[PDB]
Amino acid sequence: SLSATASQYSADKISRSEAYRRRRQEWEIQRDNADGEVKQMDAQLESLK
Amino acid sequence: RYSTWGGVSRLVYYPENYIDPTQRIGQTRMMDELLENISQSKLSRDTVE
Amino acid sequence: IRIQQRTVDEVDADIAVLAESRRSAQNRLEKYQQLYDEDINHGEQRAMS
Amino acid sequence: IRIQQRTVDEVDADIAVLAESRRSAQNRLEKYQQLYDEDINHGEQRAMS
Repeated sequence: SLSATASQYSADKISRSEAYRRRRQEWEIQRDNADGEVKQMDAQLESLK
Repeated sequence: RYSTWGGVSRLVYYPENYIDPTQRIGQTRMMDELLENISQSKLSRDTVE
Repeated sequence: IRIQQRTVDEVDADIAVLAESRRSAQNRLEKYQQLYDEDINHGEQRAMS
Repeated sequence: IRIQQRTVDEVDADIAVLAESRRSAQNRLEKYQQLYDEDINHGEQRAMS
């Protein structure tokens, strides 16, 4: 029973850890999308002037 | 298949291309326990110790 | 001449619209960059341990 | 002639805007392709077992 309880606690630790990692990966895509927005709008400024 | 035939033939000559330092046939239970204990994303020097 | 001058004033106003869009886009870039770099904060790291 | 030459330069700038847009779209394609191919990473697989 103690072995089962320890296994469940370890599983929660690893599961939550990987959830934070996938959360960071989504943040990286959001950052890259925002970087493209600024670069795209700076190219539009050249067209406007 | 040419892909799978080449994979098994190269294993004898270049096994280092397939060695994984985290999994190996024959890994001890105590080694599996060690991998679980350092499966988080924030590994301090003291945590690994 | 007066009509065409108003056309010049309109594209100047359209440049101002682009500036506001870029200002908001820059804020998204900075916010997501800060989240990505910080990654796992001290509170989340404490809970996992 | 000078005014119409500016029109040619304007569509050249609009082509440059499209190039920046495609750069962000291509990056999104690669990021999600890598995530889809990777699927379940070793950490998540370890927790489930």
